Amino acid sequence: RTVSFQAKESMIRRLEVEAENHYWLSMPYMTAEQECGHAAERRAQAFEAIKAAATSKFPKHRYIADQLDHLNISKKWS
Amino acid sequence: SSFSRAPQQWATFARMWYLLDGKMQPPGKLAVIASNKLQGLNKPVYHQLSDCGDHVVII
Amino acid sequence: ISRKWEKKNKIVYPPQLPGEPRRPAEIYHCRRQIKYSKDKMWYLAKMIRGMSIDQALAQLEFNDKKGAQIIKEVLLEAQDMAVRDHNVEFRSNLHIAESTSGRGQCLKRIRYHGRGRFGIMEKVYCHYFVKLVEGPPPPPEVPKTAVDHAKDYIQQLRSRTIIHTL
Amino acid sequence: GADNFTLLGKPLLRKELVRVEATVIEKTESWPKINMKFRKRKNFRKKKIIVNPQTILRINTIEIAPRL
Amino acid sequence: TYSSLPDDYNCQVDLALTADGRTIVCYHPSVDIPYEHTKPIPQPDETHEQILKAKLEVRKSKQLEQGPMIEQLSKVFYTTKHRWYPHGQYHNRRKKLNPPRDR
Amino acid sequence: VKKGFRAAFRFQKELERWRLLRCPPPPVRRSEKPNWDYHAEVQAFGSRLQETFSLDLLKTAFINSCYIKSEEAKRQSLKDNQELFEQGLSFSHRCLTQFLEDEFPDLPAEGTESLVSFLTGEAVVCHVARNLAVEQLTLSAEFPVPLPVLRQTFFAVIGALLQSSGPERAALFIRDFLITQMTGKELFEMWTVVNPMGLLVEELKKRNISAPESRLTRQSGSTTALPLYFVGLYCDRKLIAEGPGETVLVAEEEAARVALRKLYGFTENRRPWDYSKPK
Amino acid sequence: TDRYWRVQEVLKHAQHFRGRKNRCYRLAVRAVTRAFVKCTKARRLKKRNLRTLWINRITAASQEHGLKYPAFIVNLIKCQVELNRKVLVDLAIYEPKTFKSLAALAKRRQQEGFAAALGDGKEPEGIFSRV
Amino acid sequence: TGRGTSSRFLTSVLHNGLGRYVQQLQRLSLSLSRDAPSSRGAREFVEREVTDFARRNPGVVVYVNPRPCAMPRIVAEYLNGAVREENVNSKSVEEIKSLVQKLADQSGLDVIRIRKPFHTDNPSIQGQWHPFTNKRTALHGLRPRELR
RNA sequence: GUAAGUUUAGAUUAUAGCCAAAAGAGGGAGCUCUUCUGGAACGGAAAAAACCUUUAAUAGUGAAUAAUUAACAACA
Repeated sequence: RTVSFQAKESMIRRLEVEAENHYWLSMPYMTAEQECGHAAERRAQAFEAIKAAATSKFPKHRYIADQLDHLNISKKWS
Repeated sequence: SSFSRAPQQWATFARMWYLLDGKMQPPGKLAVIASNKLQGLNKPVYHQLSDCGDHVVII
Repeated sequence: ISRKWEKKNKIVYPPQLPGEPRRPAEIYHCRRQIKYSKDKMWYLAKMIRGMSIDQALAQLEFNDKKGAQIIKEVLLEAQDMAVRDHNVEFRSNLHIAESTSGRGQCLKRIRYHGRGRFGIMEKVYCHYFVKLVEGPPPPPEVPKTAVDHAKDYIQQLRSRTIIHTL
Repeated sequence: GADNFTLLGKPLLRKELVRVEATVIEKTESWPKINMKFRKRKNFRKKKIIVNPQTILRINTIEIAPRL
Repeated sequence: TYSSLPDDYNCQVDLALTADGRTIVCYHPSVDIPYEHTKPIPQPDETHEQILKAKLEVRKSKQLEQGPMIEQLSKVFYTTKHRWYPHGQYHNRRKKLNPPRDR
Repeated sequence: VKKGFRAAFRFQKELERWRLLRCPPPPVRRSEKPNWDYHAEVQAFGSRLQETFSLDLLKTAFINSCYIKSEEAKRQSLKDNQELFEQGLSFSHRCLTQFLEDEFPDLPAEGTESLVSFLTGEAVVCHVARNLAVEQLTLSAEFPVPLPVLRQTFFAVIGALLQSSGPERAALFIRDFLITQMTGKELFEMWTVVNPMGLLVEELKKRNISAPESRLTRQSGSTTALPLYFVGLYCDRKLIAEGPGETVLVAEEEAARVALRKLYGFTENRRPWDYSKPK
Repeated sequence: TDRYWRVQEVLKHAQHFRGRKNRCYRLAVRAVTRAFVKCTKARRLKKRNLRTLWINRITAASQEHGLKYPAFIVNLIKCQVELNRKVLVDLAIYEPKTFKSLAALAKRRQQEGFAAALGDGKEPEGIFSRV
Repeated sequence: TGRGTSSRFLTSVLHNGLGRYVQQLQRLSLSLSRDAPSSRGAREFVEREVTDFARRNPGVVVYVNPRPCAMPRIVAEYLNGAVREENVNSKSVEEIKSLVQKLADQSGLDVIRIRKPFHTDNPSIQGQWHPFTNKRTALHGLRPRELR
């Protein structure tokens, strides 16, 4: 199956774009030491909310109004 | 513009006659052009169901 | 069983107003129980459709099928009541507007065979329906000429409307 | 567009040059549209209707001025 | 000769950017055909209906048979004979009685 | 035998639906049918139109001569709308003619008469009135209301409207509701013009213009059974109007029709009439 | 007791069918569902087909003026014209004079585009190529 | 279904909005029952929202007939002659209020597929294209191949 | 970067693929196996469960794009 000209150009473009990705990934703004602990505070806070939400399950309350409201079904013109 | 409805329809939907010379001309290139003229594809309002084909004369 | 064909003869129209043409007479006659196949009888009915009373009667007199004799008898009975009860002045002024046959209640029997086989025997019965309109048969249709066909084709082309356009 | 001349925006004309007004005539919905996804053993009760809303507008006036 | 398209067939096209440059203005006055480039009405001194009747002439065996009639009709309109053949009652009744017409 | 009353009742409704389709009921006016209040409808009718009507005058306009006879016939076993009818018809003729003249001063008086007659035609008036529910509000002894009686009330209501709201409001009503019907109506559609070539020459001589010399600008399929001919009318060797036709006579006739529209300023691209004016 | 109405529900959609299919509930039900799916499928392709028709008419109109379809669209884009394909067909049909003027603009931009390519970019932008 | 269903083109009743907008709905009829669970929502609607609608739209004739009735029903009549009936059986006040508002906005025009969403009486301004358009003429109107 | 995880108690159902593509082992074609990876268009490769582009599904007479059966005799 001979390769169409259009296909070859498309593959070249993908490689060229990936090459640009390589370059922009070649200049890490922050060194390894700086990265350590930079987001520690945020991560700790986020997990605390996760734990609070996870452990908040419980059965729901029951109200008198629900039973009493059913009697309103008999409302009619005076 | 400003023409009556029926005459305007008649003119727009009218069929045209074309003349083609085949002397020292490749039929394949002529056939491609002939198909365009015969089917009516040479009109801006060409439609598949409008029967807008045109007469083609080849000599 | 349904007998609506007879009821069609019992229909009474309202009194005709002074500004109304004389209503043509319509007579419906049928024979409900005939020991004859409806399919075979239909052939006779189809041919006689649209013919005059006299022409249909003349053809029936020289027909070889048993059903044809029945049809003529049915036609004569309808004609007799038409003059007797529907105030028909001229006997000859009648034509066959409608003629058709229907299925009738049959009888079921077993068909024996000499070699121990059996078959399904049926005694076929049929109904026959005819409507007679006073007056001569309508004139026959005239086929369209080439000129008429061309004019309609041009008219059809003009009547065309543009499809899927602003 | 005019009888012998036209104006083309780049890609739009200035608000001063052209003012167009129309009026709302009716608020309506769309006649039912049938939607049925393909699946083995389709069944007849797997049907949904679409009656999305609609509205009608009537053009009233088109105004232009010599503000070139 | 600023216009890039010939102005001699449909209308004169005058293309001009506005002074602000926000708009493109096209002036299209129509052009009439020159008198010298038109033909006069036929000097020699018949309705199309008569011509149509003459085209479908009845010559042989008085009115011709259906096949020849279709062939004569087909020749005049450059159509196939298949188009002219009628259709049965089933489809004829199906035809819509009141087709909608807009513009 | 299937038991139950709901199923039997359901079939009765099925029978009724078939009966209705087989034998549609005879038409009857909403006035005879129940749940009809003439006073309420008239008040709603006036409010819906956003117009002020004198209830007494409006009732007289709706009242018809035929309606009175039925009441008198029933009485044996009341003011006509003629006076109001004349005012509306007479005023409408002047007002309708005024509309045509302002837009088309060049158009001859004869043409305006044809346009006015078409706009005041019984069918045109009947169509507007029926679509306006006026037939239900019309008082008559026969249903459907006869068209001439219906036309009488329509102009009769106009006369009552003039007294209640004055000519100004009625003129806007006429423009809003009647002049609207001319949209999409071509000049020769509303005005019957025979012998356009002679009429065109008659106008030109009045303007002191030479009669055009007909020429065949374009032609296609001349010898075919579907011929197209373009004929242009040349005045002083200058093309004034061109029309398409299947035959030279038709093309010449069509070309003349185009010139007549141009002569009277009835070009297809002409400025549309204005319903916007509140004044 | 409502089984008749259930059959009627299928029948109302199958009245226009032909043959024993229109009168057999076993066959009528199958056809009704297939028709509904076919209509649902047609919704997606219908829009695509309409776009194809608009492009074809533009190409025929453009070629009559001597302009190819890709050139006309590209030049219009370079002119900051954002008319849709459907409207482009409409202008040609009912505004031939305007379409010719539109063709000239596309042709003029094409001429400037050719000049820019020949210029190699050293030359300044054309008068009609200014953005 | 489209092959088995009718369709129409865009249209207006009598060019309603050209001069002034007219409400198509002309008459409303309401049937109610003093004691019926189905009419409970309608019962409250009359108490609270019926007056507001009447004041908002005083041009529509409203008929309210409380009567012994199995299923409450609403009948709406339009100027063009369209009449529509809606069952109020066991519907809430909010549902009823929305339905009436929708009925008022709706017109008597038939609700079927519309082939074209655009209606114009003058589609062409510069003239419709015909084959002779853009065809160059010749001196004396000479037809092709004419020796003259 | 991210939101689930461990333990305790109760409890079943599933426990048979298919094809493509890798790594091995029998072998010498091709097969026969064992191991890893991927798949189930309404687009494309001609029709095409298994390959390629594709995050769900809604109305619209809009728009930008992806894959995408085609390709351009020899002597110093």
